[PDB]
Amino acid sequence: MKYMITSKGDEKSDLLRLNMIAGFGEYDMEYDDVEPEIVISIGGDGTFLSAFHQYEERLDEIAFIGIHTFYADWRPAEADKLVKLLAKQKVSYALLKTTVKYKEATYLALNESTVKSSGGPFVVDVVINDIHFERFRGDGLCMSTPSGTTAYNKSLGGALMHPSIEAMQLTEMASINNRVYRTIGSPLVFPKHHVVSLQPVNDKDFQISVDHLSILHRDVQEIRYEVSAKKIHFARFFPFWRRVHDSFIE
Amino acid sequence: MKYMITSKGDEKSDLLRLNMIAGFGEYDMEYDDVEPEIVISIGGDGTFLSAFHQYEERLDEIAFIGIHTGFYADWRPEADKLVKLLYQKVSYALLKTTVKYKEATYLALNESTVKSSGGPFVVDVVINDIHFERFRGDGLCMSTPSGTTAYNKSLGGALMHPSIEAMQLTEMASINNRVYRTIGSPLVFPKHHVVSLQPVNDKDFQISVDHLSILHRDVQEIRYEVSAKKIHFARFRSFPFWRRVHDSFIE
Amino acid sequence: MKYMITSKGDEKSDLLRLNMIAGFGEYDMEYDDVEPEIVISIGGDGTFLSAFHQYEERLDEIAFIGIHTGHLGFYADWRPAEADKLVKLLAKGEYQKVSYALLKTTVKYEATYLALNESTVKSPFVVDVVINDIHFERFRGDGLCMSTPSGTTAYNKSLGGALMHPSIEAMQLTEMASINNRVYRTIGSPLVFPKHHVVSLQPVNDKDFQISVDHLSILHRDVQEIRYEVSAKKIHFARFRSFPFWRRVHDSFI
Amino acid sequence: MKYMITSKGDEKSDLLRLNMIAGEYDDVEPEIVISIGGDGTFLSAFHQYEERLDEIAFIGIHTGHLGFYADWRPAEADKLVKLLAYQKVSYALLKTTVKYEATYLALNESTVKSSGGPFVVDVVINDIHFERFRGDGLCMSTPSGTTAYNKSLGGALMHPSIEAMQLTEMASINNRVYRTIGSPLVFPKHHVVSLQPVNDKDFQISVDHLSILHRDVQEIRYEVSAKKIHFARFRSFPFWRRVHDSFIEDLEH
Repeated sequence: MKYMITSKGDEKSDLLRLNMIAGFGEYDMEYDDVEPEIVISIGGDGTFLSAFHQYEERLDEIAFIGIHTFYADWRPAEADKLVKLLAKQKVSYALLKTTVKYKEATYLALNESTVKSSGGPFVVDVVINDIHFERFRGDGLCMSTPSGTTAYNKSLGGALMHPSIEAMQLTEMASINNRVYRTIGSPLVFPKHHVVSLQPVNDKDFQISVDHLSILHRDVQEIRYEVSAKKIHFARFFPFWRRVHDSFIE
Repeated sequence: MKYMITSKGDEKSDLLRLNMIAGFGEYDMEYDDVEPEIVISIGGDGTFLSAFHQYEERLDEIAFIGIHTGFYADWRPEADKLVKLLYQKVSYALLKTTVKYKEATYLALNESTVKSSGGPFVVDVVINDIHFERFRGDGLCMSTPSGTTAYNKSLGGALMHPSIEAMQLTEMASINNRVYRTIGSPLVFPKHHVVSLQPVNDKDFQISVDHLSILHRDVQEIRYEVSAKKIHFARFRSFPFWRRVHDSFIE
Repeated sequence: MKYMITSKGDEKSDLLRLNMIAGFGEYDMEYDDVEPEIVISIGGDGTFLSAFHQYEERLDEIAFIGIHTGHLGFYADWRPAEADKLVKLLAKGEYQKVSYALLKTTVKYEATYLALNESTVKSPFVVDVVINDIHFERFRGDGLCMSTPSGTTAYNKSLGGALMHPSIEAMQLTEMASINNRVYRTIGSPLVFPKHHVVSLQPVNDKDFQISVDHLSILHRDVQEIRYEVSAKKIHFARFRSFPFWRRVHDSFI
Repeated sequence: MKYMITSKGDEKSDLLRLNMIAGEYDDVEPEIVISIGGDGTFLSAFHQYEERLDEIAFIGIHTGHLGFYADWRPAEADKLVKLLAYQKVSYALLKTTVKYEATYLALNESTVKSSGGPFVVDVVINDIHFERFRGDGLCMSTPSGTTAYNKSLGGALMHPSIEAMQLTEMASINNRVYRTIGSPLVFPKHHVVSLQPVNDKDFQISVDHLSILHRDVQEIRYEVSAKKIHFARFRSFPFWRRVHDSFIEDLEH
């Protein structure tokens, strides 16, 4: 192997990183931060996203694994058998591309991307595959990956989607939905190659969040959403619906 | 080629049909009520659903086309050169419903729903043989992707582009108190996932498949999964789904 | 005063009924199921609804009391283990009357119904919704539900309605699965109406409707109009304590 | 009578303002306050005259799409100049107290959000804990405010003659840790809803168009105000028609 480990950086988390590196030392396993084929996240789903956002350019040859103190398969007490089996089953999840135009900037998301007004009222035209769909006025829009559907998407009333489905899901944040600004209400699930284009009507300043990161963009001409060609790969040793059950039902 | 046309039965639908067959008489095409290669539906989505359910056993070599006189009917009463046009075949996913007691199976193009016969509806929802929730409410709805714009939408479900191979489960008026608790959210499942509804007290259920509703007694299990079978559409032009949605709900 | 007791019919309730009757015998209390001044329901919110509907025509001359074994519900303040002191308190005639608003449903062909929780209408279901004689929306869907305030905690809640403090005099209209498209544009939101507002449902094509009033659902043929309004009549509760509606909400749902 | 006119400040409103004046002007003690523009303009005039709400009747003209406080069309300004030379209708208001004490009056609503990071609050009704809420925030609306942000959040529309307040959730988290009622809640007069911090004590508190950051808050208290707002009414335009015209269709315009 070539591998590496990220850690949340607290008390318990650093030790497992040291133990596992020491555990991998007994095997044909080489540590490297530059070209890992295996990335191990130790901490939480919040920790996993930083590991993902660190290796956006090597999503093509990396399988990720999470250790939890929805992306973490193992518990800390199972780390040692993880090292051995890992010394000895890849599944891919879809990702979301966000393009902002002003030189265009592009972002990749594992959970979602959201758009709000800079401070005034948020009003944009929603254009799907070059055809106008609605003129939205409200708090904002949230575009989610399938894996992201259990997060903010869920709070906005979106559908929970099995992460094997290649799609992106759009949810409204507080639409006014009156006869001037008539909107669909329902979440919309898009297949690959569909482009959702957000076009401003008056104000051009927007707070755009991509996973944890929120950035103010000035003088936006367009925000474009589509399912990415890139995918994230997990090393698997996965009952999505039971995890849903354990997290929400109880 | 061998074909047939259905009509809702009002004035214009029956009239436009004969206009179409007479036009089909000018070409190498044979009318045939038992073994069509092409089925033309004249009326509305309800008429379309009936046409689909009339030919459920020959879905693999039928291309469907719908004309609407007032989401499945792309064509307007442009009909005659459509005859002249009569090209690519397009496929939509379908929903398999199996009820166990001799088990019965049904195919849906829009959705299947389950309600109690009378009184409280309570069911255990088992996903891939693992218990997920105990649902209490009015009922549950399992929708195809093309069915997502129909009853599913009114229940708060997501609208899905119909090329996505999935099924979507929505709740009807869930009761959410101190020890009935459900996910609330709509759930979208891929192929090969099986959702099993298993009775808790009552065993009689009103089961909906598209426009048909049937009472079943002594139900052991209701099983939902995406069907291996698909329905094929005859497509001639650009009519995109999202514009159809905009046309139906936004305008 | 004159009183009566209904029982859900299980042995524990019938026995509690017999003991209370004997307990009222030590006081100036007369049992009478025909002209009671006090109606005591033993069982559940369902038992209470039947007690309510048994005496709809004497609501101005009754104070109601509910006794429930475990989960109190929203209409029962008393647990059976407190029956003794309730006999004592009720015999003395402390208590104060608190009133809840009710819902009048009028069906025209004309029949009228009183609801304590809600009335619903079902069929294809298509109706014109007319508020205070002005057209408001043309609805297509599964049906409509109009609830009282005390009814907001039941079916109304399951349809997305707001929970309302039962001291507020209103009725609330919720949609059941509106299609809400360009042919049938509807408000979506629950609507809360004061007294003297009239909501009229007028058919457009089919004229037969399944109409529910609390439990009871009746098939009405050839309906010309369904009218909803806050009733002039109220249901009165005999209350001995400060009735904490939000704590019951918490205990039933949280 | 003593009067004055506010304007949104654009072309048509400023001119219509000057034009109506041509048709005693007094900025300090008006008996009639006229708002020209939109509901946002109406809100500014209301908050401009909070200390004389008992001796003012408000009236609004809408310069664009129909509003809920600005009922009058610009083409009627003249029938209004003639009309004004009427009776009062009063709507309930919402009192917000922030304790660390600052108090606010709202005509539409007050919302509470976290400044940054997770919004978690204990919700206390009439001195008794009711729920622990986690989400984006909470909104408490007046009756007339139910047609504004409240509606977008799934709240009920309430006829504004009902004396109440309505609490809605903004993007609630409902999992194994945090369970909330979900449903909107409508409270009568004299009920107090207290939002109490759990960890963070910094909150974005909005009152109508104003949004305010408070550091180290101890408590946010909501109750229906004893104060009322009075609209000068000359003709029949019912609330449900305003609702219909704004959200359903407006066939005649």
